[PDB]
Amino acid sequence: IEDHISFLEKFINDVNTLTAKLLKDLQTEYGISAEQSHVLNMLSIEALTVGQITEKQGVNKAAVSRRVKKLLNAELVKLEKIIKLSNKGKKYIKERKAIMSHIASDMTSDFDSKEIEKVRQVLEIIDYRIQSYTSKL
Amino acid sequence: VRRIEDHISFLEKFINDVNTLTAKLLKDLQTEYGISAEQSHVLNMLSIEALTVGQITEKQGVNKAAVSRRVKKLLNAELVKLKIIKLSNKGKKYIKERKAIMSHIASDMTSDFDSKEIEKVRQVLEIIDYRIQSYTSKL
Ligand SMILES: O=C(O)c1ccccc1O
Ligand SMILES: O=C(O)c1ccccc1O
Ligand SMILES: O=C(O)c1ccccc1O
Ligand SMILES: O=C(O)c1ccccc1O
Ligand SMILES: O=C(O)c1ccccc1O
Ligand SMILES: O=C(O)c1ccccc1O
Ligand SMILES: O=C(O)c1ccccc1O
Ligand SMILES: O=C(O)c1ccccc1O
Ligand SMILES: C[As](C)(=O)[O-]
Repeated sequence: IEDHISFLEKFINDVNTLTAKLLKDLQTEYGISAEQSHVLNMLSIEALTVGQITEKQGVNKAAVSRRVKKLLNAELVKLEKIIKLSNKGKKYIKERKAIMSHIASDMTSDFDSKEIEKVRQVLEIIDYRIQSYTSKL
Repeated sequence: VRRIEDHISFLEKFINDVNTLTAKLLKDLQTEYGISAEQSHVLNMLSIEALTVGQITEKQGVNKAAVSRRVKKLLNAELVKLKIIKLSNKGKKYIKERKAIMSHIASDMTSDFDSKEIEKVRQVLEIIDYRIQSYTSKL
């Protein structure tokens, strides 16, 4: 019970740690931090307002506005307030994906996609539930 | 041809949501112990196995200025007993409470799944974690 949660946390830190490493060059080449990168990542799924990003990240709305403002000054993001990636933000995400995809696909090339979709399903239901507790108090 | 990007995205959205929920569930407790979430993360590490500033900076990742300064503020708050580094009564107490809360919720969100379903999820995550390590050690 406790070891599962403990495992998930080591798993989360290891994923984040490898990602930070795999993406550091790219981020510096663009002059952005990991948090701005992470917002760029959220926006590649779809355009969002500062409010939705706040909800997703869980932080203070102004810490998000701060990242977004830096992103606009860097022109990696454009307005209408609906935020969406700009052409520069799009190039960034394509390189981020190219990188992340390369490693992931090599790392999972032997996975049985029939077995895996059952795992994805359990994780989608868990994510659903996570977002709901979050939704409330 | 390349839907892997969608799986990675999901995994990232999932990790993101777990962090968001964890921070919210643990904010009041971290406050009662007069510590922040970043300090909480670090204490979560030492409950695993006692360590030093070398190991910590690596696993942590990019930390080259105020990561050693967060170690300091732990001693002052009496959460790290020392070479080695262990949790103090205060430090172990916090982590115990932290585990309680996390487990209660991890149990509720999971009790209806079948053990077979969960064990297979654990197996996939474990091997991804094994390969991440068997990776984040080469270069
Ligand atoms: O059982 C687990 O360790 C586990 C870990 C992460 C996500 C779902 C899970 O069942
Ligand atoms: O870094 C770890 O080994 C770790 C382990 C469990 C929970 C959080 C963590 O950062
Ligand atoms: O840029 C990201 O989306 C990111 C995610 C996890 C860890 C480090 C990072 O830069
Ligand atoms: O840590 C934050 O305040 C933050 C804010 C926006 C996006 C990613 C983040 O980590
Ligand atoms: O069936 C798979 O592809 C699989 C992959 C990793 C771990 C356990 C598994 O069954
Ligand atoms: O997308 C998946 O099927 C998946 C499965 C296990 C772990 C992370 C994942 O994204
Ligand atoms: O939508 C999110 O909250 C999200 C978070 C992390 C990575 C990709 C994402 O779409
Ligand atoms: O406080 C923690 O140990 C923690 C861990 C993961 C995500 C957010 C957090 O606050
Ligand atoms: C941590 As930043 C450079 O996105 O304000």
